Amino acid sequence: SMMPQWSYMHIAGQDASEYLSPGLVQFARATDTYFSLGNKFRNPTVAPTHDVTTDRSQRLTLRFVPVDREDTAYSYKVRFTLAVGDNRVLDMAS
Amino acid sequence: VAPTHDVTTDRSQRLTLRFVPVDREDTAYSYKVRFTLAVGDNRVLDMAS
Amino acid sequence: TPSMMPQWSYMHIAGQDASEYLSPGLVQFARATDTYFSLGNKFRNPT
Amino acid sequence: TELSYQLMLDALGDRSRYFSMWNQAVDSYDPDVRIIENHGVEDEL
Amino acid sequence: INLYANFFPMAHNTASTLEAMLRNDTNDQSFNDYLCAANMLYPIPSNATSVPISIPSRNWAAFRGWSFTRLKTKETPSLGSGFDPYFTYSGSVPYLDGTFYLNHTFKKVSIMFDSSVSWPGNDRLLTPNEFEIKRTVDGEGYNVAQCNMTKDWFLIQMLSHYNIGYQGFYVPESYKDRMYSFFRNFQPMSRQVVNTTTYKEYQNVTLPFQHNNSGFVGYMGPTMREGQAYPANYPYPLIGQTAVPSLTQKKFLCDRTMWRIPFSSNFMSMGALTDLGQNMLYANSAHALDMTFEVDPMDEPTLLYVLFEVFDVVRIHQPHRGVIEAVYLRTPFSA
Amino acid sequence: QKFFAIKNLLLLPGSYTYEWNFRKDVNMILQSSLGNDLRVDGASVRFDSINLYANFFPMAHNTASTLEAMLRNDTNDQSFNDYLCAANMLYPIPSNA
Amino acid sequence: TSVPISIPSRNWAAFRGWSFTRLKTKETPSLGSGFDPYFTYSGSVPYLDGTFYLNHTFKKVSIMFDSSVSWPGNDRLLTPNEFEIKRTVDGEGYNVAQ
Amino acid sequence: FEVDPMDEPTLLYVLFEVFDVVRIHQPHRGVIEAVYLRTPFSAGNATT
Amino acid sequence: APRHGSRPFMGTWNEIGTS
Amino acid sequence: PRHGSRPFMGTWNEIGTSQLNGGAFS
Amino acid sequence: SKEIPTPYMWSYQPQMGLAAGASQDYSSRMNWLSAGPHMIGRVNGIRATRNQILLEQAALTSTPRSQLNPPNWPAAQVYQENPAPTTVLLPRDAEAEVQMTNSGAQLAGRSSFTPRQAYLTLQSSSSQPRSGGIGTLQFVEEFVPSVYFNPFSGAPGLYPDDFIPNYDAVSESVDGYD
Amino acid sequence: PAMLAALQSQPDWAAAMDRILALTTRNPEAFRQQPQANRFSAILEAVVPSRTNPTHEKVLAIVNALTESKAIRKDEAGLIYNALLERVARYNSTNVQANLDRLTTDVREAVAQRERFMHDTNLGSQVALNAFLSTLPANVPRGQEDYVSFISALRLLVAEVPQSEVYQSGPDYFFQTSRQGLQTVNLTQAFKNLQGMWGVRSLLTPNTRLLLLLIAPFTNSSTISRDSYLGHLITLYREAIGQTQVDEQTFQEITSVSDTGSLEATL
Repeated sequence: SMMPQWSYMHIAGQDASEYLSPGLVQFARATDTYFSLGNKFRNPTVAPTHDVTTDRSQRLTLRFVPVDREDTAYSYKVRFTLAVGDNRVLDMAS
Repeated sequence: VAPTHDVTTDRSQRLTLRFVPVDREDTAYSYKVRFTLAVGDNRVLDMAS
Repeated sequence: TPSMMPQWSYMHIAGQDASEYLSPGLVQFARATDTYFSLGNKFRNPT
Repeated sequence: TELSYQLMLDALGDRSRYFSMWNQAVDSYDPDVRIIENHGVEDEL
Repeated sequence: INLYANFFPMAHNTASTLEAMLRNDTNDQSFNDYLCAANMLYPIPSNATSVPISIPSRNWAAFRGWSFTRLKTKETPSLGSGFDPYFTYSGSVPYLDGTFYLNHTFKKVSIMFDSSVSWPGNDRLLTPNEFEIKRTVDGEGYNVAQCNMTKDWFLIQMLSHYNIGYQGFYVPESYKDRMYSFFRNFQPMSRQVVNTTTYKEYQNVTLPFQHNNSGFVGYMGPTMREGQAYPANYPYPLIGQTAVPSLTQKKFLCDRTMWRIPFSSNFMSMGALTDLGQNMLYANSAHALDMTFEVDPMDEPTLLYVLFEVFDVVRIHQPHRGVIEAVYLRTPFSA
Repeated sequence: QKFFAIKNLLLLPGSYTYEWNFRKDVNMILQSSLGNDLRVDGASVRFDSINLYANFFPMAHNTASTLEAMLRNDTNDQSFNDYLCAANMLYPIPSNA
Repeated sequence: TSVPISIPSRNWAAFRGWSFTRLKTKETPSLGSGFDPYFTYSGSVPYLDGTFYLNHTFKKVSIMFDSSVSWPGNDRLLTPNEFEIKRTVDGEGYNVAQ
Repeated sequence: FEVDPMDEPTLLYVLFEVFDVVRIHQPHRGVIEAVYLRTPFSAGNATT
Repeated sequence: APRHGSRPFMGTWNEIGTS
Repeated sequence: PRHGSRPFMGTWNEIGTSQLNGGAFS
Repeated sequence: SKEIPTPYMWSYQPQMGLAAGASQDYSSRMNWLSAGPHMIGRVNGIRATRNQILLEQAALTSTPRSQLNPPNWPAAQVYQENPAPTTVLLPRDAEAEVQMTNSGAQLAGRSSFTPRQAYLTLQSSSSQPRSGGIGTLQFVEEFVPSVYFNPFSGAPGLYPDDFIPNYDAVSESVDGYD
Repeated sequence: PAMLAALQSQPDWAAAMDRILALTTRNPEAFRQQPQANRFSAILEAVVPSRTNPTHEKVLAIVNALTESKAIRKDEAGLIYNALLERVARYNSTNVQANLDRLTTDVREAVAQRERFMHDTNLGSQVALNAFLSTLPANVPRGQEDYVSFISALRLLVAEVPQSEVYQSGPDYFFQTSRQGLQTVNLTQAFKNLQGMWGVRSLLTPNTRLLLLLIAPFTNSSTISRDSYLGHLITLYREAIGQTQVDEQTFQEITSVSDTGSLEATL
């Protein structure tokens, strides 16, 4: 048409509350309780691409072989070298 | 409280209107029907029901 | 930097929520990036 | 810090499940064993 | 075969104002199929693996990841001409019922773009090129769960469904473990059997020879009491003072679901449209995709099923009071 | 990792020595449904190897750098708390006491 | 089946229209230089003789601009996405005389 | 496209219709000098 | 234009009812 | 069956410090 | 280097309204190596006239901007849809109906009960105007064929760097993962 | 580049002893009501303030400056910051801990030159041009001395169009841009083909024509007379610019009334 496809099929355009005619949005926010219309209009959800991912190399799973370790009759104590890369934030919960 | 008025048909509308096939076609392994699903002026129909 | 805040507010046992004792920047990088790599369970609130 | 875990696995999260991996697996005593509700050997035949 | 439709006694004055506002054109409707799919069927021979597949150069403007599985051919119709004479099996058609029960057969899947770059790749994974699924024997250490999945699966699978994973492998919270999803399935399992080449007598006594329950029970067959009474030959006793040695195994049934491989740069899902779907070099030019699955052999030739998940929206516009003009779209695979 | 100061600690870039001690005590690790002392009989435990994995969030460096710079300050620093913190001490009770 | 084709972004300044037809590779020489050894058919060559005889094996044709817009587009067909040539597997009425 | 299977290998034949035109001019009494063109697809060459 | 239609037919709690 | 019921201009747990049940802490 | 250059055509993405890629005129060009300096002096010059036409129709049709292919067109330079106020003739007197139905017995299978009737002229356009991406009938208006009167003659910086298809003008970087 | 360091760290004391004392305006009855734990953890602050350690902050006030002018790239201010901190965490002293302070409270103030750098483009527009004009021939061309008026219109153009108008020296030949977009790159060492017609009354390759069309707007009665070609053309180019403005508004009007259409009976 005269609109970009996604903004027309509503893949990356505004959400329902914005592109609807004000009359329709008012009616729907009204007629929610018994004749809702919330399932008939798409709300396009777009994941923010920039500033959340990196082209450059990165790892997701890391293997840290023990550096040193003592073996006792009842304890196996291991010493690692937890190395975290530059601009790499590790959450120990993982 | 519920809305006083302006949401209720006051004349003879029909809940659960019924339609029956205006055209039929049967093959050895299929059944073909088509209804003249007439919503009717001054109304609004949801096909979820 | 051995500091002298009144212990009970520099361990925020009874200090301020994690919206005033955090720099505005980190507040906005931890409220706009919640549903990926959440930070909320990192800091505390005093309650 | 062993207990805590077996407490914070509660609260923030459910318990009756299982997640192999972190060997999660509540330890439980089938209710009708500790409190024998001995209602009877339904049998008439 | 009659319709039946329950209208809504909607007073008329306020119909003719919800039917003349739903008939302008900036306010039109717009449904999207929930399972945005481009499903394809890829046959596999009687006993074979490594079903390769290639796609001609095309766009990926809004691709949102794959979704694959395996289905036996006996339980899949031709999809056309209705009556399919070769379709003779009626039990819970996986292609349609949604029940899938072959997800422990996959071995490893590779994705190549242009015939040159792996796609998860960039090193964002362990073993770089080969989203590995299981990984049998060979475990220099990677099998993840007391099971046999591979720790950097179970980080693409979990982190794709219940966005968990990179910040603390929880137990998926409920309202995100709905039947047809992961955790409500990976049911790890494991056993132990007489490691033949170690116990010295793994005499392999074939099923028709085992004499156990001597004969209080049946003979080779659900028949009566022929018996005699000796100890037996059951299974090598692997749980007791003399237990013969052993060797384990481990399987991972993930029935009632499908493997998902999201297109996002990081496998976590932020929005319905991936963080990488609108990436320029996936929407600004054509590319060819070459990808190769790998499944362990199974008799009775099977079939492979794959979803190229893609937006499938539809707008509806109707200005003329008795007409509807529908518009369709599939961003990947518009044909 | 179950220790509340390390449970969810967000480690910034750098090199960190990380070490721990693992039990071989049979009774302390295994379980029973009969209540016998496994150490009295056999059922020992050996360790063949121990490794470590950590999954790094592939966050954009243009944001990771700012986050790291902004987490070094005095104010914006982690502070952790276990679910149940206390000073559990047992008090002996003589038989029939 | 289903041979796909793709032309990288070009400008169709004075494009006039399409035309297609099926040939047998055995019956067509690899054009470019005479005496290509892997051409061993001495009969009429449909490629350069107008002797086309495979035009009834074409079922569906789909023309897409930018891989996201069908050329005829709006509605100018009984199936918006594609032109159809052979509708023989099944029919709801879209065939021509016998 | 989608076409019926054929036992021997085939080869599709597309006929992208073009504007293949020619112009000829003979200024110096014994020189044939022509400029070619094919609008939608061409092998033309850039300016000097 | 001697009026406004608005739209308040929404149950009613008091002088209210929307969103 | 009828409910109505009152008390709803929001809630307080005022700030300068935050909410009750604890979040995490026996 | 050159000067009568051969305009750089602009590609389209029917997806996000913004344009996509760019490249010299791949196909439409003459073949003059079979020509002598009597029409190779006129092809050179027909192309120059083409360049001048492109320049004029660019400066006369485009809406002066600062970035060749903007990453998100503002909400005031993108052709908006201004439909006409829709007027529904509310087909009854609500008061009249309710009144009679309560009274008498009318179950009521213009109007006869009362001659009252009023339109309900609404608004039709939208609440918040569209922001991002232009339609085709705006692409052929904004991104006129671009003429690059000199090649990549400069430092990396100054270089139409909205031409390379794999550009992410948001971060001034070439995308990857290919 | 400092309050961006203030608004990236450092979550006052006057504002604290203005509230505990209840000397505010809007809601004086604010601090009184808090739990008697907070009111005893904010009274012992504005009664004996606790010291601070500002290094990090103003060091972060320097990084946010470098990466905004252009040294340390945006993605490296996690190595630069640690390196600066550790250097200033070694040799620190009232020596350095002050030498910073000056640097951080001067770099955000000595930004006027930077502003000037982008307000007369005296970085690559006039320094480059007033270099290129020194590579021109002697300033005494043979034919005419309308030369100087043109060469001055060039400087005025470069000085009154800050948009980018960069003047590269892309090797032996200095070339004028019309915008960072650069779709009017005209070669300025290739108008030593105007040291021909500088004084007369089809030899202009459009490159020269491009320069003429580029500056023309900024010429009035300067390049003047019927100094041939160079005279008129400039006047004709200005006339065409006016007509182009006319046609631009006309075409927008004719496409707002409502396909080539207007493009035909406009061009």
